[PDB]
Amino acid sequence: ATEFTPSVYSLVSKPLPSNSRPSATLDEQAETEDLISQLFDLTADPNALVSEHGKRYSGLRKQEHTQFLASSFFQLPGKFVSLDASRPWLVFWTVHSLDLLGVALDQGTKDRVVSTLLHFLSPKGGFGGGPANSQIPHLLPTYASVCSLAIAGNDSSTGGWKDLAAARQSIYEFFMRCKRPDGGFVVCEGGEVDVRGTYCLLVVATLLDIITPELLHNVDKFVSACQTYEGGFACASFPFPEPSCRVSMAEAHGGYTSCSLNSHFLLTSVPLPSFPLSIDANAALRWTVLQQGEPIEGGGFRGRTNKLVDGCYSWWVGGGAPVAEELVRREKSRKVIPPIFNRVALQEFTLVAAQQDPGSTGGLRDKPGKRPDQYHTCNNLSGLSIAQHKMSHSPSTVSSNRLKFDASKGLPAVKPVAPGGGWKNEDERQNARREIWANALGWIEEEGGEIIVGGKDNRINTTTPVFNILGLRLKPFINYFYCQE
Amino acid sequence: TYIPMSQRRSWADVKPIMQDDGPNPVVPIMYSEEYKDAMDYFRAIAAKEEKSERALELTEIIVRMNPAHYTVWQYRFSLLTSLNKSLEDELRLMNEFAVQNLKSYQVWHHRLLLLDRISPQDPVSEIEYIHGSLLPDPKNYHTWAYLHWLYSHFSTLGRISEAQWGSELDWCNEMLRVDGRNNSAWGWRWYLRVSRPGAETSSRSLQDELIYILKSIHLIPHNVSAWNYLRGFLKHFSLPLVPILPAILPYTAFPMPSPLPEDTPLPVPLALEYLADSFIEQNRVDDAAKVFEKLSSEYDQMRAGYWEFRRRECA
Ligand SMILES: Cn1cncc1[C@@](N)(c1ccc(Cl)cc1)c1ccc2c(c1)c(-c1cccc(Cl)c1)cc(=O)n2C
Ligand SMILES: CC(C)=CCC/C(C)=C/CC/C(C)=C/CONC(=O)CP(=O)(O)O
Ligand SMILES: O=S(=O)(O)C[C@H](O)CNC1CCCCC1
Ligand SMILES: O=S(=O)(O)C[C@H](O)CNC1CCCCC1
Ligand SMILES: O=S(=O)(O)C[C@H](O)CNC1CCCCC1
Ligand SMILES: [Zn+2]
Repeated sequence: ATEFTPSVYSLVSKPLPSNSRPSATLDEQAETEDLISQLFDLTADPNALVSEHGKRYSGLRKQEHTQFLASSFFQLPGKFVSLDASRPWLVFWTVHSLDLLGVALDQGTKDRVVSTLLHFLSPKGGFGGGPANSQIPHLLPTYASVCSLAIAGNDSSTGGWKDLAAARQSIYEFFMRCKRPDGGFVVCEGGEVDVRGTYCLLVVATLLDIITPELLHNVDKFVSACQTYEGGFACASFPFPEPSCRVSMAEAHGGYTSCSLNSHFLLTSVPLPSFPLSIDANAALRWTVLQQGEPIEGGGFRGRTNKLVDGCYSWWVGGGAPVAEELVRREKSRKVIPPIFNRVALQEFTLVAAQQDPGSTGGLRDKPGKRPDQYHTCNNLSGLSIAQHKMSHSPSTVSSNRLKFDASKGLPAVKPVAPGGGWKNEDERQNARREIWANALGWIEEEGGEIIVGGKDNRINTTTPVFNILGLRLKPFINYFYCQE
Repeated sequence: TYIPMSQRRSWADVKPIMQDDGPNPVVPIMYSEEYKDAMDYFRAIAAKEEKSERALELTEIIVRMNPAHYTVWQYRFSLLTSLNKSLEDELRLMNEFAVQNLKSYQVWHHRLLLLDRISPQDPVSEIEYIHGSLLPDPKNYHTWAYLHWLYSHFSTLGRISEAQWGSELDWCNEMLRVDGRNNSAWGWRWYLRVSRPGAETSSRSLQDELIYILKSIHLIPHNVSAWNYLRGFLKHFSLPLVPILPAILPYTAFPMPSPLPEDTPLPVPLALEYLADSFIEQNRVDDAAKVFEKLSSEYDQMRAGYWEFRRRECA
């Protein structure tokens, strides 16, 4: 299992060399190396049987993390006003982390989650960062609310899924209002264009059966032009005057690379001709693995070249690895196995460096020296899950899915904005529904692929790449909207 | 003490609207009296779609308390355009925001909208503003993306002169001199020299660029930014790796390496990567496999699995 995933404790820790050229980047790096390596030195090797006397025990402190998320759950201090336009994210970070940690909400609490989120839904379409009487709809809280409804909701009259189903046409119309001719989307009325919006929209459109040709036109081209010379993806591409050329607008970054890989992956399910425009999968895989930090910085991921490692990149970068790997696999097959990143070291970074010091607030954090928060709790745990569980997109699972799909069952077709904006006919629409549903349910945990650093009490549940909700949430949720139950 | 808005003569005609969370909401935030009051009145203002000076003042009050409130920013920009307000004054206000540490993405996006609508014949002063804001915060991701947008937008309008492009490269060169490990400035160099539509591509252009890249590597051999740029450059222009190999070979053991600078332990893993890829270019797959094996087992063990994957690709 671990021949090609050495423990940080088994490797020589050495600083990034200076080449006798000091700089601000190197000063910060050296300082961070010192901080992380010193915490590792104070902590017992999680892999040891002779769990060392005098040293900190690295076991995942699930109960502390649960208490951290609870206290944020039902009343937040005044300082949280900075996240008043991100309340659905607060919900998602909480409920998804609780799922990963194996902690159940009672039905009464789940009902409060559903009711809260329904008050964020506008009749005209989409969820905003707070109540519909206070905030306009936005692609990001639309993803966060939809996913949280998958986690906390159900098919009953008070379960929220029914309301989402009734909202399909309006959500679709919101997505079309966000659409730009070059294939990008604004995140909200008057808002920024970026690939996070594309990602959030494509996840929701996939889950709710509201994908159309007009919704997707140029969307692949926008995403593909986000890829930088480094192999990762920037937040956006700029269309020069449909466009004569498209150019990436910033650095390859973990967050935008995750969004671009996932968006591109979602598009590969869609049966349009010559669609989606290809990305350079080999380069994206290379960029991904290159972001894993050295032993001295604990084997955590950084978000961009020559910046610092940070626990949230365990999800953004580590969670993009199975996607990049699958795209590389497909490319190789179209011309014509060891782990692709250090799954052990990433777990060690999480357990040793990313957890709040014991006997305090709980929660997980960017790095030592930083306060934990809900966002870093969710993303550290999501990345931990990807490292513990070998995730594959399985062609034979997708084939089984196609075989069991019932195209005669479904919710009403979306009415396109433009007369010819829908699928050509029912054969094509149903084929599209089948492919999109079958591929969404194609991710599997490989048998015998589990690596739980530190022993089985550290095991968390399996998140799904691309979506980032548990497979046990994803399946009944997408089955509800496709009437496949 | 605070004066509630229900007691202000200027707001007497307005009936505030309460936040509608429903009963017993999750993730409720404890709000200051001031923020709750401002939002109760904003709800009323926005519901009736009032475009007025008092509404404009109210949006400033709110975004000063919560700079990330995208809804209130959207309403603010609607107000600026409806009232035909001075957009230059608004930019000055955004300048004042930065001085008062009121930064957020929404502030920068608001600047972008203002620049787009003002549509100045020459955007030099905003370029200089961006430069000044990067000096103390040199890797700010969204500031760099804004700089890319500004140049891209104004260049499609034909408003960036050759002198302007020239001074921009000079500024970029200085940023990389100050910190050669600044990947954001390397990304900007790529736009300036390679990706932008107006970039020159000639034999001398490629030559000059290669010289700059190799010199950068020789100055800081372990600098991942410079290696990735080298690899991106050769790939983009379909240039073979082999003819440059003499400049790289010393790191595996046109500008050539220095005695190497102190604190330069060998081998440099990305120099080995370059060597392996050059063997592959030559169809020498066994020799490439041998290098990948060494990267995997000895020289870059964090990526043992990846280098093993590359090794297996060869055999
Ligand atoms: C770049 N980064 C790396 N780690 C954290 C950050 C970030 N600068 C950030 C900003 C925007 C987005 Cl879309 C994602 C991440 C950051 C840092 C700290 C943060 C939050 C975000 C966020 C946050 C807030 C809203 C959305 C998202 Cl995705 C994240 C919440 C929070 O409580 N804290 C402490
Ligand atoms: C809603 C979603 C999916 C958002 C994407 C998540 C991320 C990581 C977005 C990127 C946000 C970003 C680039 C913030 C800028 O802050 N970055 C830094 O301060 C430097 P670093 O890249 O090293 O964190
Ligand atoms: O989140 S965890 O770290 O697993 C849980 C905390 O350590 C709780 N420890 C208790 C202290 C008193 C004796 C019973 C155990
Ligand atoms: O019919 S819908 O438009 O979906 C429902 C309401 O009108 C939403 N309008 C809010 C008013 C206050 C500011 C945020 C928007
Ligand atoms: O299942 S196994 O991996 O063999 C071993 C257990 O999970 C070990 N977990 C510890 C039990 C004692 C308290 C600290 C955690
Ligand atoms: Zn982070």
